Amino acid sequence: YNAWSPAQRYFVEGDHVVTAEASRTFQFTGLDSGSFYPYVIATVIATAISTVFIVAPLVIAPSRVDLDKSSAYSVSFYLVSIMYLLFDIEIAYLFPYAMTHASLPMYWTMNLFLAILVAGFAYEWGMGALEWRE
Amino acid sequence: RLQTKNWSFEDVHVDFPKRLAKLAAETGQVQRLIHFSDMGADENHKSLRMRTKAVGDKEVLDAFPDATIVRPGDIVGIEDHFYNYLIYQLTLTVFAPVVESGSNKIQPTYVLDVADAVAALLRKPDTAGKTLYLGGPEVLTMREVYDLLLKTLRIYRDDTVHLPAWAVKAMYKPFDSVRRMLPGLPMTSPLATEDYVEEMLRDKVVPAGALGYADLGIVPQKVTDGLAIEPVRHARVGGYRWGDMSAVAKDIPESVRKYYNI
Amino acid sequence: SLSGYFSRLLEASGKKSVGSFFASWEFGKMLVDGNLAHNVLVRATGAGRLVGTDYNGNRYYENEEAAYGRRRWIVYKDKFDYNPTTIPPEWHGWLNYINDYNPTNTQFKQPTYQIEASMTKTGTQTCYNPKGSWFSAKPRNWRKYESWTP
Amino acid sequence: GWNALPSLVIITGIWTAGLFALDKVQMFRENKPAWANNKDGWQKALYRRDWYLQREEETLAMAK
Amino acid sequence: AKGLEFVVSKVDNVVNWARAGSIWPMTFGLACCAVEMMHAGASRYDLDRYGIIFRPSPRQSDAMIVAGTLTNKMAPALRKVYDQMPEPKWVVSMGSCANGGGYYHYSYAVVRGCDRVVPVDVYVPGCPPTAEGLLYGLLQLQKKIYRSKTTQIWYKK
Amino acid sequence: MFFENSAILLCALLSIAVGYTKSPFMSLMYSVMLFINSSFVLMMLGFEFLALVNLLVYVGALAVLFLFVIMLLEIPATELRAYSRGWSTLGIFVFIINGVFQITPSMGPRGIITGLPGAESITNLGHALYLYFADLLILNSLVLTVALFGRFAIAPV
Amino acid sequence: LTPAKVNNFTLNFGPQVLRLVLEMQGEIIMRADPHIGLLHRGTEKLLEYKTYLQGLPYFDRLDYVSMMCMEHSYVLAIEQLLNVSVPLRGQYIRVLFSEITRVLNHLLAITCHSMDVGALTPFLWAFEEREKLFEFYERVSGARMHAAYFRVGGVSQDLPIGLLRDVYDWARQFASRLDEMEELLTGNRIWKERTVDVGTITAQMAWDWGCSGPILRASGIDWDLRKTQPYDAYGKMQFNVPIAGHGDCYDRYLVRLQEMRESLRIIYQCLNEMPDGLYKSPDGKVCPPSRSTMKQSMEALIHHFKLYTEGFHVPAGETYRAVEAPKGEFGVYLVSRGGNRPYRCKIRSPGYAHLQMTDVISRGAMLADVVTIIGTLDVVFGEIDR
Amino acid sequence: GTERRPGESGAWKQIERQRYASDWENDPTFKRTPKNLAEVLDDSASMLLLTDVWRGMAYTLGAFFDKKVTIMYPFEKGQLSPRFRGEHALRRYPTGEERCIACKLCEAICPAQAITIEAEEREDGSRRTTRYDIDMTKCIYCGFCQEACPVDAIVEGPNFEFSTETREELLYDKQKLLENGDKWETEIATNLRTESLYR
Amino acid sequence: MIVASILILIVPVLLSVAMFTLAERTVMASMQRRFGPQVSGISGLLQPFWDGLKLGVKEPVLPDSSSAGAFAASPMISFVLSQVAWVGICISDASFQGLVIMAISSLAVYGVMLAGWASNSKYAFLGCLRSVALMVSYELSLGAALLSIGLFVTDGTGMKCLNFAEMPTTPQYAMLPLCLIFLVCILAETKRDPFDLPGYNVEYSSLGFALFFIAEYANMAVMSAIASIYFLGGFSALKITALFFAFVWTRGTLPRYRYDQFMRLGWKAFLPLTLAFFALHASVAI
Ligand code: SF4
Ligand code: SF4
Ligand code: SF4
Repeated sequence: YNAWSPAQRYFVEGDHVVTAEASRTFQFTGLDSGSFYPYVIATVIATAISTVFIVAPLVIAPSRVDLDKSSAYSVSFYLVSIMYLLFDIEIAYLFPYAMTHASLPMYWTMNLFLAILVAGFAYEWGMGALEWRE
Repeated sequence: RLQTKNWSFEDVHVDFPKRLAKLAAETGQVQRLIHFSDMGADENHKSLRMRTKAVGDKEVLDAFPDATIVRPGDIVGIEDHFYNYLIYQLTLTVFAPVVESGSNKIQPTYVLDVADAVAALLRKPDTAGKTLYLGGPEVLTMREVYDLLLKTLRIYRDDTVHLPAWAVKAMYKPFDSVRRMLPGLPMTSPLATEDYVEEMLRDKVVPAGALGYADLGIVPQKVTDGLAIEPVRHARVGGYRWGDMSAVAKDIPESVRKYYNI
Repeated sequence: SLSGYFSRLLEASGKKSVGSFFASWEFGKMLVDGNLAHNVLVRATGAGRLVGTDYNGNRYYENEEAAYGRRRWIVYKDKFDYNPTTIPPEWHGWLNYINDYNPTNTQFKQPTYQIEASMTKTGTQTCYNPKGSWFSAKPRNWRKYESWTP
Repeated sequence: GWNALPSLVIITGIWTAGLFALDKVQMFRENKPAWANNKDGWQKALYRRDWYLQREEETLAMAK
Repeated sequence: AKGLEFVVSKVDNVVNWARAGSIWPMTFGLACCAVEMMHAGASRYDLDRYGIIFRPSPRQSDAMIVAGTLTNKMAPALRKVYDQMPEPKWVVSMGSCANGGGYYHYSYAVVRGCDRVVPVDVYVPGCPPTAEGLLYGLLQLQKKIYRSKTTQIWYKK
Repeated sequence: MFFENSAILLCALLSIAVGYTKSPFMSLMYSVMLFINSSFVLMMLGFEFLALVNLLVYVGALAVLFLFVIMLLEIPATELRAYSRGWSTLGIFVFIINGVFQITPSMGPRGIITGLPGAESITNLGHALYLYFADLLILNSLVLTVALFGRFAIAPV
Repeated sequence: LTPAKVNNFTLNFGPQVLRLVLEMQGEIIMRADPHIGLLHRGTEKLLEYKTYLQGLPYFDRLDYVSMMCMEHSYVLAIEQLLNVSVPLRGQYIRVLFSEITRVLNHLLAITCHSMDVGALTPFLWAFEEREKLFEFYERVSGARMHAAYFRVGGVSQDLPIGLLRDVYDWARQFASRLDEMEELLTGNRIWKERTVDVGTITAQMAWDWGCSGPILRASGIDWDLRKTQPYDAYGKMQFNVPIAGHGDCYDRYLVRLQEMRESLRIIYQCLNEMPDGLYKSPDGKVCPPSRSTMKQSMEALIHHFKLYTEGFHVPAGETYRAVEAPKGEFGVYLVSRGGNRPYRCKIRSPGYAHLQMTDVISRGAMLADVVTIIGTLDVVFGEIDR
Repeated sequence: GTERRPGESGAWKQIERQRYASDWENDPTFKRTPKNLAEVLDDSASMLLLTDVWRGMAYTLGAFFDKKVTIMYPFEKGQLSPRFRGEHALRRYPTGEERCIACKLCEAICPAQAITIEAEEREDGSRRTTRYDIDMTKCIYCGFCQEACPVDAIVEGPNFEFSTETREELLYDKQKLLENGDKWETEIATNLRTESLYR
Repeated sequence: MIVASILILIVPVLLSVAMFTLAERTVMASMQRRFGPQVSGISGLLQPFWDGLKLGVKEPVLPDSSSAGAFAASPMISFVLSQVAWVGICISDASFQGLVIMAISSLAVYGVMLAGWASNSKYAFLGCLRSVALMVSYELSLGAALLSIGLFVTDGTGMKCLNFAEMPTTPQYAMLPLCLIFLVCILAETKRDPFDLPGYNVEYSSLGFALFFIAEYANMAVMSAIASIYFLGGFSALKITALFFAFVWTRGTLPRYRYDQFMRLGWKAFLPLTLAFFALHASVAI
């Protein structure tokens, strides 16, 4: 990203600053704190590396054609995956509460959330839904 | 099939067979000298490999009177140099060039027929000192072969293009003027050469009155279909669920077609 | 003891100087063969003594303080193509823990027809082949009769 | 285990060299040994104001 | 030109070094000789010391060691797995049952030697061969791999 | 801002591609990519936490169940008229009218808006969730319980 | 009479030498159909073209994990029809080496079962003692596995001097090796949860399913051939019988361990009671004479000539004898016509019977337990497929 | 320990049985119920905090600092005995004459049928072989040939490292067997000087 | 600059993963009274290098009856995820950096699933699902453990975040059961004992197999760094090596569990314990 208004550049006028931002160096301490930017470049580099390692044995290995070489030598999953869905949503709900200096009524409401959660979870427990015989 | 900085067409196709025939005649105990060439070999061809092949055949004949010359056409097989490169050109590539109209006529043949032919040639004495041409029971053009291949691969997108020969040469010109001073590279089709273009401008079938499989009492099996077509079908594994094709509804089981109501 | 360690290293490697050793191609191959390097640097350099030397130049060492099955070990002179086939039989029994007899303490009886030990020739064209093989000097037709010639 | 000990030391040394090199490189890049610190919009505003002020100083540096 | 040839020779040396020292075989627990094979990888002999790892798939398998007798009913499956081996590949024949049939050589259902189905690079004799003998045979396989010169051939092609 | 705008445009491209293809696996892969890129572009709006929430939930939980259901329920039926029966023209024509030219856009009379980065406060978010919309939080708890109980009661046995 | 119709579920468990086809309605096994014969070498027909001494090495490679036990049954079957008494010292040696062989079979079986379960250390650890006992075998017969030591009327050679010293030295620490072996699995919750209550078998089914060896003992069944139908010097030996009552994989594991303990006890008792005397039966017309005797006597030379070419002629008849094999009860049925070759030699293998229990036992189980079933079954296809 | 517990059973029939029937209590092999706070804490320490993995872990860790039995082949070998049966070989007499007299006892006794013998009287009147071949790819190394021979002609030598790159190299003839005997005679004679007290 | 930093992080990761598998082999040998890899180079200090080069020169085989694109990309995707996780470990400043890495680790489940659907192997079809379900189940408990950790992570400004540099430089003595359960969950995440029942890459080959193992051991190292930062009070090479030593120690001493058994264990013993501990920490931290 490059700034497009002097207000975004804190009302600092001139052409030097525009070009400076255009070809700036990435710096967490510069203009891009908490940028997440290296993730994308890491993705590009890893894509390149993995593609190269895929390609290379197709170059430095002899090949022979065989017919037989080209051949290979439940609801419990439903239960687990759907429970994971719901419980991960609940964990996402819980996460902001752990990131704040919550108060006592906030604590009690959080406990109410957890109480409903564990009520459903324990009902599933007591009915044999957590026994993975099937 | 391609020239190299360490080996030229003449070196492989003329001098070595000539010296081999000379040493064979020097041995005195050799009874049969079997040499191989192409059906498209002719001394008046623009293709350098075909011309070298014909010259080497003539040299072998002069050196060894009783050597038997075999000139088969396109030979098909699991690891052949005919269908495999055609697959590498139809697939794994953006577009497939085709020389001119591509209506030139060729007579592809099967390798096991060639092996039984060698056995019969060793069995028959009269074939010594002669030339035998090998070809299939059918005559087809490059366009027809490409269409049947696309049917075999069931590809719904014709990626082949009919182009003038000079355009194809200019496409292959830069990599053919650098063919020398190079130790050779892998994954190079023999098709990207001007000699191939010259091959595609002439018919390559058995000459009228030539000695063929019938002279050996041999019936050439079908190359378009049969057991020789199973290996190329394993590119499409024979076809269970591959591709999007619907025209294949001919061979689909009964109840499935009433399920899809055609 | 560093001086004793280097003395043992010189007397085992067969060279004349540490500079002659570290600069030799045998050391370089020791940088890629871990078993050979282990021989040269660890097992031969420990507590123990030399026993004797065969006509192939290989050296034999024994260490009574070691545990059973690991008391005896040999250094091949051929540093690049070491092979067990070159060990003479009169050392084979003591090496294989079959007998406690070696040339340095046992005087065996040498037959006049005794053939010495050497490297195997397997994988080469000079190796043995049966008399009906194509590599044989004169091919044999094992027909048990004589064909009549006019 | 005397045979695995060389590998044990090598792993630690490899990670040590890599971390030291990354430390030096990122210190050269960011020019303060605290860039990994948590930052809110307030600290972000201060940092961006400071960067634009340095750029403004350079702009006014080439005027005398 | 001489320097390029020297580089080719050194590269061939390195290629042989890598391929010989990291041979991964596949396990065919056929018969008797497998027990010697199992003890060969054990603590006393330590096949793993020589860069040897047994893989569950032919796809990572570098060479095949035949440890046990081969039947006619088993020959198609053995050819199946060998034909699943990728290149470059090798075959090691251990045991007289694998060698030429041996003590079942006149049986009606025994393939007289695994040679009749697949090529073999190393023939290890013994009924059973010693695990030490298997070590020696695999070292000889390494020696055969050492003499290989592929890029030397390719540069002169 | 070429690449940011390209990523923004990629979202609707993937959205159309999701319905375009006939392989269910391809549709799910397209949806996963769309979810990831959507979260990444929303990250340009300054929502670090919400992007991770969306990523976690939809990729790890929902798309996994999608692929599982398809893999347990879908023999390839692509040729089963999925290519031989085609697609309804009225649907694509209506979709063009609705989304290419957008005769009824969200903004309506407005034709230009300014997009500005935000400042996500997990502290303010928590304050709102547990002080201003706590009742809705408990209602969401009840909805989660509804989902769990209904699922476990609709079990196919 | 039967169509295919519903294809639905289809499975293929291993061409690599057991071939298994199973049937699940999901995660739980309902049917399991093993297919065998990939190691069927047709030895029984091959036996007919060999002399009794010629065919002896065939019995080495029937159970290449336990060899001398395989030799012993065939030798006893020959001798009983031959009416030959075995000398005391030979019986002592046979029993002692049989106990060592049983120890080897138990060690390899338990280690392979562990590796299939997932424990790799006991495998490597116990193979060291296995190498020790292989050295013992080589010292006495020159072969690590296929000794061919047992002979009709005794053994090929007497024990070399200094062997019992190392045998006792090995026994002095084999108990410690076993103890350190147990602590890796015995007190583990994971090993039990993998093994407890998996493949439960009853006494009634086991006797219906023809079980033998340790599997029988784990069902509350008091049975040892060495105590009910003793052979050679096993009657003199005093040792205990481990007994379990669940028919569990953990139970079979413990039963095999206690069997190893009892084998060590018998080894000690044999070591401290070794007698001095003849090791071969004094009948030269069946037993080969000494080489020194052969080279200085016409009669022994003639008998060496005849036995080593034609062999002794068993009188016409029939008998079946079995031996308490480490994998169960190993028996051989011998049919005699009167000549120097056995007319018909049928071989009975306990693992073949145990392998028949897979379908009924694997019902209600999981794919993680099929390997458990095979490992606890302790089956060698060499005896299963002959 | 070998005791059992409810929930640690690896099945469903047994687990469903024990959680709905107290049958395991009647079994003495099941660890009995804790009766006080101390026993409850002991059970909790047994289940939680591992305390079962810990012992095997410690024993393996002690094995880490322990010695090894690994040998450095080919620079070290194993232990073997004179009775070892290895490569078949042909022996001579100290004057130099072949011990084998073609009595064909070895071929008769061999159950492997791997021995092919042809022989006739030599020009001096001696009874010597004309063809002596043993198929090592077919030989089972049983040593029964060494047992049958009454002149100590055929012996399985202490050579066991004789693997070849081709199968044809193992088709041993008379000449190669005699070469092997001349090579390994001293070791074989030394072993016989020991084995004579037993053979 | 950023690219160079990425590569400078990459190199020790690959070299050390090679060394990790080598040392795991060798320590397993040491605990098994053997020596392990010792011939292949000085004391066997060259084994993983030749193994990688060998699998590089080995022929890659592609089934003709499936979609080979997914077959290629699945190990590629796993390797990409490993590299991204490492970058987020060392080259990141995100406020929810731990949550970022957790969400990243959630993504690695697909590679096993992609491979499982890709090849036409029935037991791959089953084992991929089994491993997927195991890691998915344990992910909730891992997130709960991070939730518990986040209850005390505060910077100087007073904002609660997940920044690594602001984690206390002291061990958390007050969450030892939480630490133990997190370590066992980490053990489960890497298909290691006692959760090595699921392999999924059976029909794979060559550098694809190499990349699968690279991703596995890289994820193991990532989780090790996470654990060291969270409970051991800092990020250092010594702690990484110690955790790997302990993991090899556990692998070489224990057998594996059954499928439904570790399912029951995770769903009835681990997640509820983490929930109760999270509630207790939230209550006390108020
Ligand atoms: S060669 Fe001998 S020991 Fe090896 S498998 Fe065959 S019969 Fe068994
Ligand atoms: S080797 Fe011995 S037994 Fe065989 S034929 Fe010669 S003398 Fe007779
Ligand atoms: S050792 Fe046995 S198989 Fe070999 S030649 Fe002698 S009798 Fe025949």
